[PDB]
Amino acid sequence: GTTLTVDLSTTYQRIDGFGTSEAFQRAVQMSRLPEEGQRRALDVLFSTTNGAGLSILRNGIGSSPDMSSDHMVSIAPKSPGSPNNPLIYSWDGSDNKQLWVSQEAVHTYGVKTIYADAWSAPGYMKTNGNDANGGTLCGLSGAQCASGDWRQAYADYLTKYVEFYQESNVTVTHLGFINAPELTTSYASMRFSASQAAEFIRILYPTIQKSNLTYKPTIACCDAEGWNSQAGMLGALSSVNSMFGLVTAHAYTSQPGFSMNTPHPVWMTAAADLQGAWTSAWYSYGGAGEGWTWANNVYNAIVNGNASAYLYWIGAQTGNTNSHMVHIDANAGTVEPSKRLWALGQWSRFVRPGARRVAVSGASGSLRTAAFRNEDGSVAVVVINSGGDAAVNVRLASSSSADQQPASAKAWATDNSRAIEEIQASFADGVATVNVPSRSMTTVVLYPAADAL
Ligand SMILES: *[C@@H]1O[C@H](CO)[C@@H](O[C@@H]2O[C@H](CO)[C@@H](O[C@@H]3O[C@H](CO[C@H]4O[C@H](CO[C@H]5O[C@H](CO)[C@@H](O)[C@H](O)[C@@H]5O[C@H]5O[C@H](CO)[C@@H](O)[C@H](O)[C@@H]5O)[C@@H](O)[C@H](O[C@H]5O[C@H](CO)[C@@H](O)[C@H](O)[C@@H]5O)[C@@H]4O)[C@@H](O)[C@H](O[C@H]4O[C@H](CO)[C@@H](O)[C@H](O)[C@@H]4O[C@H]4O[C@H](CO)[C@@H](O)[C@H](O)[C@@H]4O)[C@@H]3O)[C@H](O)[C@H]2NC(C)=O)[C@H](O)[C@H]1NC(C)=O
Ligand SMILES: O[C@@H]1[C@@H](O)[C@H](O[C@@H]2CO[C@@H](O[C@@H]3CO[C@@H](O[C@@H]4CO[C@@H](O[C@@H]5CO[C@@H](O)[C@H](O)[C@H]5O)[C@H](O)[C@H]4O)[C@H](O)[C@H]3O)[C@H](O)[C@H]2O)OC[C@H]1O
Ligand SMILES: O[C@@H]1[C@@H](O)[C@H](O[C@@H]2CO[C@@H](O[C@@H]3CO[C@@H](O[C@@H]4CO[C@@H](O)[C@H](O)[C@H]4O)[C@H](O)[C@H]3O)[C@H](O)[C@H]2O)OC[C@H]1O
Repeated sequence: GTTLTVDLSTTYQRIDGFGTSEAFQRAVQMSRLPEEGQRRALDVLFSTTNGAGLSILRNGIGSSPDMSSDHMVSIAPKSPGSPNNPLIYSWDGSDNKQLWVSQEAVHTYGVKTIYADAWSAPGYMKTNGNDANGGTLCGLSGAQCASGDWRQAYADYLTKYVEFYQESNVTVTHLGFINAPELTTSYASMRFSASQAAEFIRILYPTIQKSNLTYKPTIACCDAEGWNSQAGMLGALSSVNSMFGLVTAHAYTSQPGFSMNTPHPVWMTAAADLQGAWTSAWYSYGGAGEGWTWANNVYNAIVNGNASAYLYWIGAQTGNTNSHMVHIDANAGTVEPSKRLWALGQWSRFVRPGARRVAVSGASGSLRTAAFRNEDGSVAVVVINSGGDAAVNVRLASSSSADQQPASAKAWATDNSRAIEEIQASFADGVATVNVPSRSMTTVVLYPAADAL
């Protein structure tokens, strides 16, 4: 058959993981399900045995004065009048039901990475006095406000949000202070130039470092709406590379098809078929909503975009578009995962946080392949097959040390009839032999002996 040979001596980027968000009250929609539906939604998103095993949760740091519409209410919704006055914290113990999703992800399912990102400062900290319709943080260069300089106040505010999570037994590991800073919208939005982002990082970094936080989160920037627009910000950010540790961008205004010039890991923190009519299918024709298409979008972001993480926009939500991976029927209390959920899971279940991408060779024309060395020494080989059933052999390069060689192997596939379903991995003297199904994403995992006799 086709032999795929993994070269552990040729390494690329680290994989931090895969995930999604329940921002803008999508967590509230989950919380309104019956207890059984709540558990099924959480299981399909986070279960490492029977769901997508998503390893990252991205939360919104609420900017709004109330929970009107789908707004995320701020921890400090009321202005103290002046930035000289202590901020007025009005904690609701909920954070728009994201705290509950976070507590389940961490304490029930073992998630260790929690990315909190503000779309806006509270309106009283901004040039336009509103968390929506753009505007800029008061006190930045070119944004001097009558009300005063709110830059330190915003840093104190973000630090306090992380502290409220910490006191609710969730560690925020990564912290963002803008989203789509090039875009004014009718919802939470805030305009920063790349130079303004650098200016604010110089204020936020020492604020975090001097804080009483148990774990100092890594600062991220800037959740631009595409690879091209985020890459355009890196020049101005380069003066503060010592003060942040994560580059973030979405896949809307351009695709993650090149490696950004930055020393930091790069995360693709939001993508979706936002406009597309709901489909649950894995493959119909390669349309924008199909699970097959999304398995390939992840492949492209990692292999071509040099991404260390991949987050779909929303996990579970109501509504009839492909903005989300898991459909909620609010009336019926039902939860239906799309094959986009299983696409991301077919990655996330087997490519665990800290995995190192490694070279794999031997792919025929209908196969696209990638390989990952997990921290535990298990080697996950991704095979995306556009053709018919394909007989594949999976092995390490002969130069591998004998104790890196597998003692066992398993395989799982997702396709039109399978959701991360185990398939036969016949194992002979270090070689896994697998029938990769037609139009599937198959992951073959080679397991060393480790401490087992
Ligand atoms: C695809 O994406 C990849 C990223 O996902 C990308 O990889 C990046 O490649 C660049 C280019 O090669 C690498 O840049 C080098 O980095 C070396 C330092 O690396 C170590 O430190 C990094 C930063 O660590 C901070 O951040 C971490 C996470 O936030 C924390 O865990 C740390 O605690 C630390 O935080 C602290 O510091 C912060 C300030 O930085 C601060 O805010 C914070 O509060 C805190 O105080 C780590 O990320 C990095 O980790 C990697 O490697 C380790 C070890 O293997 C792995 O375990 C990790 O998993 C991870 O992969 C390291 O710990 C620099 O030393 C190096 O500079 C030297 O070489 C250049 C030329 O290339 C010289 O110009 C320069 O002068 C330096 O010279 C010195 O050393 C050389 C040795 O060759 C020597 O010859 C010379 O004489 C001199 O003494 C360079 O900058 C970058 O690290 C990669 N990032 C990552 C994440 O791996 C890749 O390029 C992309 N691919 C493509 C094709 O684009
Ligand atoms: O309920 C609310 C949620 O809906 C909400 O979600 C936000 C919805 O809007 C999202 O932003 C959209 C992202 O997609 C963009 O369309 C892109 C635009 O760029 C095009 O590419 C260009 C093509 O032409 C070239 O010359 C040019 O260089 C390219 O850039 C691309 O083809 C389109 O797909 C929309 O314009 C955005 O509106 C946003 O990310 C979501 O967060 O959140 C709030 C909640 O209340
Ligand atoms: O030998 C046993 C193995 O077979 C078993 O493998 C696991 C079996 O469960 C797998 O997780 C599945 C994933 O699919 C879920 O159901 C889907 C829900 O969405 C629908 O669209 C779709 O049609 C359904 O199939 C299911 O709830 C969940 O359990 C898991 O990935 C396999 O590893 O492990 C135990 C062995 O003893």
